[PDB]
Formats: sequence, structure tokens, C-alpha cells
Amino acid sequence: ATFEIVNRCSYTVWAAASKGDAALDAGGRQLNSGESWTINVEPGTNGGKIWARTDCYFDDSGSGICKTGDCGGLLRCKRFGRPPTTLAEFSLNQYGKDYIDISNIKGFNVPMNFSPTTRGCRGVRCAADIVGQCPAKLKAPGGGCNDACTVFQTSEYCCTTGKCGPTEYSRFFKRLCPDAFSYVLDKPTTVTCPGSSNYRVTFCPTA
Repeated sequence: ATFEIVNRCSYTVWAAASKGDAALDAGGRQLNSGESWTINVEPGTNGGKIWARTDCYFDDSGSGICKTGDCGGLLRCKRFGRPPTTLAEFSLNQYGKDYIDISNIKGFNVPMNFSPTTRGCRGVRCAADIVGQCPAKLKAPGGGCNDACTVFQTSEYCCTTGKCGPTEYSRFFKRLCPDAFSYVLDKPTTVTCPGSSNYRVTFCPTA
């Protein structure tokens, strides 16, 4: 499946694409404002994610650091990134269907639209000013708004017992972005698309 990743933000982002134990395509690339990066993702890929990283410095070997979403210091990510990261998540060709969603369970750093470019399903967006409105205790110095599991490490925010409810913190994310997951047991906002759909992820869809 092809994903076109477009940076509509006024600032540079370093896109990342991983399935947690391997890079997807090249794994990451710098995108200046306006630039688009087309990747191919193998059919059947389960648990893929795409995210943006902000304020990164990389050396000639592709080693360095980013203030949000850093994936162990690498330009080309093999592993998932450090929160806070707005996530576009997908599992492809799962019993004839693709499944996509946007999640704030690892916090929020950049607004995003995740939409098919082929027919048969709708896209999802989280474009609110979550960092501007972020409760004081979740603000990340690096930039971004952390989720409460990352900050407080409790069984209730991390849903570690498989039973947990919404919280003051998850309801903040949900109020601003109803179509994104706000906690691990949120009512699912997953969209089902035809198997082998193609997609576009756009950072800063409104700006």
C-alpha cells in the first residue's frame, strides 16, 4: 500500500514510520514545510505507525536527537518514538479489511489528518490546539502534551489491569479530538477501509 506523508506545518518535521521492531520503508526522513514523502508499506503489515518528530539534530551518519518522538537517536526509525507523539496507526489486509485510526494515548505533538486516497471509507483528523490548551501537569518542556500514563505511571492511566475508566486527563484529549483514542479502553474510533487501500497522512492539515 502507498502512504503519501505531507508536511503542511510551517516548520520542519522529521517523519517516522515503524512497526515497532522494524522500519517501514526508509523509516524516517526530514520534511520541510510543503514537502511530501511517498512510502510503500508491505500488505499484511500489522501495528504500523507514522508520526512526526520536532526539533531534531542529526549528524552525517543519521544519529542525533529530537525533542518529541525520538526513536533511540536515529533518523531512520526502527522502533517506536518517545512520547509525546500524535499517532497514525494502521493494520493492513486483516481478513480482507484495513483498519486505521489516530491515537492520543501516547500524547500529542503535531496535528494530523489520516485519510484514504482510494474509495470506500472516510478519514479521521485531530487538529485542535492540544499543545496550547494542555493541562499544566501534562505539558512537556520539549514541546507537546503528554498523556497521563507517561507522566504518572499508574495502573489507572496505563490501564495495566485491563480495567480502567476515562480520567480527567483522557477527557481533555477527547473533548478536543473526539475521533482519536484518548485512553486504552476508549470506545474505538477505528475506521474500516477496503483491504489494500492507499492513504495520505498530512501534518498540520488546517495550517
